[PDB]
Amino acid sequence: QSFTSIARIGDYILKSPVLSKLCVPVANQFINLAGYKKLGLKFDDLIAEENPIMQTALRRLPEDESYARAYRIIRAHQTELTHHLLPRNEWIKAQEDVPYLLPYILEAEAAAKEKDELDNIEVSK
Amino acid sequence: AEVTQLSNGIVVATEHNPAHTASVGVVFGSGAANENPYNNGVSNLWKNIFLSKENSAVAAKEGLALSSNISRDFQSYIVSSLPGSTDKSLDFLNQSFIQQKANLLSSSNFEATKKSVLKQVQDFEDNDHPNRVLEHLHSTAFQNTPLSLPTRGTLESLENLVVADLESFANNHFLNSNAVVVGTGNIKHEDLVNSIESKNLSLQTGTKPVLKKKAAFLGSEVRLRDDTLPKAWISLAVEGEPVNSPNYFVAKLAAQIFGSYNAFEPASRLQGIKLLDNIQEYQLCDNFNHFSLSYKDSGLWGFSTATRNVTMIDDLIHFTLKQWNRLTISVTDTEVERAKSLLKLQLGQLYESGNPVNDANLLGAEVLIKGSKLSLGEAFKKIDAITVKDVKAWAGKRLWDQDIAIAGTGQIEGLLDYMRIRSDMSMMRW
Amino acid sequence: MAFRKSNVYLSLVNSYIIDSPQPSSINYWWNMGSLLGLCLVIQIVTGIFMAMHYSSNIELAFSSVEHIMRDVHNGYILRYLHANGASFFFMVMFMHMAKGLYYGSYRSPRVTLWNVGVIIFTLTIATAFLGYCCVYGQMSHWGATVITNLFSAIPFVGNDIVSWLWGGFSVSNPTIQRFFALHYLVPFIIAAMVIMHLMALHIHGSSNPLGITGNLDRIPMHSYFIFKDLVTVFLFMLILALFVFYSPNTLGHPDNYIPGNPLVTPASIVPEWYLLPFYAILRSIPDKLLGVITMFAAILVLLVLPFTDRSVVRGNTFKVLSKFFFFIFVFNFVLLGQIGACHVEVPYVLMGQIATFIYFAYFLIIVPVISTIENVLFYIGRVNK
Amino acid sequence: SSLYKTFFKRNAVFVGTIFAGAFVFQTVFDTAITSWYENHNKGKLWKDVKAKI
Amino acid sequence: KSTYRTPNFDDVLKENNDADKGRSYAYFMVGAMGLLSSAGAKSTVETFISSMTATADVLAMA
Ligand code: HEC
Ligand code: HEC
Ligand SMILES: C/C=C(C)/C=C/C=C/C(OC)[C@@H](C)[C@H](OC)[C@@H](C)CCc1oc2c(O)c(OC)cc(OC)c2c(=O)c1C
Repeated sequence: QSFTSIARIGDYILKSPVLSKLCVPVANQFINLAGYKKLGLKFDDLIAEENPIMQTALRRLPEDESYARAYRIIRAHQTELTHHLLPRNEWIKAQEDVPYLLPYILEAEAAAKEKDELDNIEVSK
Repeated sequence: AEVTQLSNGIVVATEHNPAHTASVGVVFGSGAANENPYNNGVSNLWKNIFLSKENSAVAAKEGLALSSNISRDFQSYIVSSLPGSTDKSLDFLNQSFIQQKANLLSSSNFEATKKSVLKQVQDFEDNDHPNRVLEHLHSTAFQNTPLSLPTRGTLESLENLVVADLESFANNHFLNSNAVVVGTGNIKHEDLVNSIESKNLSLQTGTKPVLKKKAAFLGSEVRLRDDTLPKAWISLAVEGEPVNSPNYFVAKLAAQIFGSYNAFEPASRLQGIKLLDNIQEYQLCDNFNHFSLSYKDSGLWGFSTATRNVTMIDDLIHFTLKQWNRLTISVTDTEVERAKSLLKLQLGQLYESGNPVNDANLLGAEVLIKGSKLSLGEAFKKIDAITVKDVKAWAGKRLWDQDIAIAGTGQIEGLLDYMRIRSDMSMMRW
Repeated sequence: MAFRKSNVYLSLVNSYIIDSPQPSSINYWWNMGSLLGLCLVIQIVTGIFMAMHYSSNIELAFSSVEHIMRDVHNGYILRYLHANGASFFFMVMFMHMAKGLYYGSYRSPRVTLWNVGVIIFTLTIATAFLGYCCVYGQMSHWGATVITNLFSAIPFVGNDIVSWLWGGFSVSNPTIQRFFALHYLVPFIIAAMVIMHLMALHIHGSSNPLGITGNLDRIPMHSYFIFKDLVTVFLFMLILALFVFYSPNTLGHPDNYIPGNPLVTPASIVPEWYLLPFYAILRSIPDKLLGVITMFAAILVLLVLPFTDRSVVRGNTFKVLSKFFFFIFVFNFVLLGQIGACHVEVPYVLMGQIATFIYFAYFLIIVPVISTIENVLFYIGRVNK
Repeated sequence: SSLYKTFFKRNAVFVGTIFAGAFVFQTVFDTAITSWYENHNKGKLWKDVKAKI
Repeated sequence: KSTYRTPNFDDVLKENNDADKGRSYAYFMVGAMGLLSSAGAKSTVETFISSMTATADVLAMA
């Protein structure tokens, strides 16, 4: 599933006051139960990168963010292999769990989608 | 638009467009295709003495510009000047092809021109790899035939030539029935045709040039391997179409479908060319370009290319030739329509440039073969007329399962055996 | 350059078992792979040794097996090892399959890896059934019968394929002798199929429990995973020994100690424990043809997984709704196998049908529906645009 | 040859055309051999000794 | 020796009057080879397969 599609459906739930109040709480709850935060990782880190779009995005992701992501991941494996979680004060906080990679992806998907369209545009005289 | 043409004792053709300059010249219907394997380059020599320092200083004082060009089917001698000095041109041209046809051919001027075209032709064979290969494609494609002789001439035949050869050739070739005087710039048709009808004479009238043996295409290859070169320049084509052929434009359009490309230009990479998706993943080449070379009796349809990815040369070939396969079985409408638009554009930039000598070399060319010039408008008309069904019929005749001619120099170790390449000219089917 | 690296044969051994870069975090579920390798060896070695005493001739078949038990030195150890080694092969195979199914190993670039694995599953089940026939006990004969007849379901050529396989009017000498022949052959194919599974593994490496990339922190296969693997190897042998020596027949069926008889199918006929879930799925469809199509489908449906899992992240480690529904599938699978050992009686038939639905509905409905929801859930839970 | 250009028109024989032809052959070719063989051995065959009975 | 001076192939180059001769001969050969091979394959396959079908001694009609 495309992030273009995820954000299309997500924003729509977010933008409606009715759906918003009924979903987001369940959402934050589902997120706390997942637990990646207790392993010091932002959800964007969890996105699978073995595909061109993600490679394109990670390539385009500015240094500071990349080196940090690198640390976060290395840190997670080390923690995971020890069968512990990090000390609570190291847990990625709510306002830290920011979708940093998301825009680069959305842009990369956008670019890809267009090329595909322009590669099959039919002509009508 | 324009394009007028009337015969008198010779044949005059012009096309004037109020520009900035006026150019007049004589185009002879014989070039390298009319040379012999042993006097090859006799024409590059004629061109070079015509542009001689002695002969150039003359027309210079008068304020004229000298420009010559050697080809396969024909060759020309053109003079450019200001719009009103059209007479000044006529004097110099008629002076160089009637009176001074005893001079110029003077030793120490010929011995100097001989050394010029020698350190010139050698320089080309030593450094202009892409075109040297392009010239060798003809050498092998048309081997043992008129079209197989190089314009600049061989490096051996060149050093054996003498003033006697220049004269000899010139006599059987620089005739009247084998010449057409061209005027391009802004001088009226009636302003030159009259200025020409002034000075009478004939000069060997009634004589026709020697005939020969119709050029032919043969499946072959010449591999000029040189591991010391940094790249690998290779050229590959099939028997193409000749000028004034029912498919003169269908063929030209096909080449445009794959067009040309230059890995280093951002804009060249974004082109609407299907083959591009394959070539860019591993950078299979630095540039390639498709052509549809048309000559009097034959032609060459294919592409030239340069790459540094010497380990993946077989993929460059494979992807390319498999793309060509499409022209017979699956070429699309939007591929054709793009081709048209781009062909009309690049064809336009040729026929209507800001250079009279250019219009001249193109004018003399057609009136010498078809006795008339086809107006760009008529062109666009025939081009827009081409359908997919047409492009497919042509591909099935000229491309699908047909022999090819290969030429290459540099690091071509990776270029596979003829048969492999020859096999990608088709595709498996039930 | 070192030798283990430069030699044509050791470099292979080297890049696969010594220098191979592994993700530091991989848990013990990653130990199932080598266990299967061991299993393949145990089966093959034990088999060839037993084969020196076996007689495929239908009149001699059952007795040659007893001759192995009663006269061959350690013959019983050979037989009990082969037979139990066969069940462990499946207990492990199932775990190996499950781990992957959980951690989304069938995804991303590892599909071909997963697809090869599915073939090995179909082949192993086949090899196993061919070998079970060689004892020619009651279960043997009837297993031989029913299974070959599975093909009589094919519309036109049906019966012809069946009698072709039998090589006679029914399951007789020709059947048992060609079945041994084939039981010997397939293992070597499985072995080949394994090297491909390995080649497909080797280009991308193993995944890991986090389901993310392991490129940032690698540790060589040697002296870590060679020793970690040893732990499970021993643990594995310890439990297999407990069965082979102290409870050799618990995993079997008593009917197989009675020589096969063509005129009497025992009222106690039940498939091998590892085939039960599939047996159950077939029984749950009251149509002959649909019964076999559905059963074969239940195996082929695993190929669908890389397309129905719409999640944007790999594995179940961080998915609440997926971890839940995963176990619902696991237990459902066990219930399926339980219904199989049961009779075709009132509450069980309907149960079998509800579960069959669930089984298929897992790969086709739940996973895609659930993962899409989780993708959205993951998004809205932190986006404040 | 012009016989090839009428049937297949300068295109190699298609894989489907090959198989199709392959079947025809099987039967045609076989009967031919079987016949030549039976005839050559006339008087020795069972069909022949069965008639003298 | 100049590279534009192509060697002599007049010992092998066919004097064309029937341009598609080499092609017509090759393709027939190739196609003919293909014909006989499918037949031979079909034949080999059938031999092995049919060696599994019921043996003479077991067709005992009781
Ligand atoms: C010839 C080599 C040989 C190979 C290789 C072999 N087997 Fe066997 N297998 C036998 C023989 C002989 C028997 C009959 C004696 C017996 O029952 O152990 C047998 C019997 C069996 C049985 C019947 C169980 C029982 O009642 O003993 C199973 C199941 C089995 N094999 C599974 C396998 C599997 C699974 C593999 C491979 C992964 C395999 N075999 C490979 C020779 C082999
Ligand atoms: C239905 C699928 C499937 C079957 C059956 C299967 N494999 Fe795998 N195997 C996988 C996949 C997928 C992976 C990659 C999992 C990962 O590392 O994330 C894998 C990985 C492995 C590994 C690496 C260690 C591990 O457990 O991750 C080995 C070795 C291996 N398999 C061996 C085998 C052998 C030997 C057999 C059977 C004789 C077998 N596999 C059957 C799916 C399968
Ligand atoms: C040479 C090879 C040949 C001819 C064919 C082999 C291939 C077939 C298989 O797949 C590989 C096959 C093993 C199948 O797979 C769908 C398994 C899940 C088995 C399913 C199976 O087992 C039974 C069994 O064991 C029994 O024991 C007494 C009895 C049985 O009913 C009485 C069954 C049964 O009713 C079914 C459906």
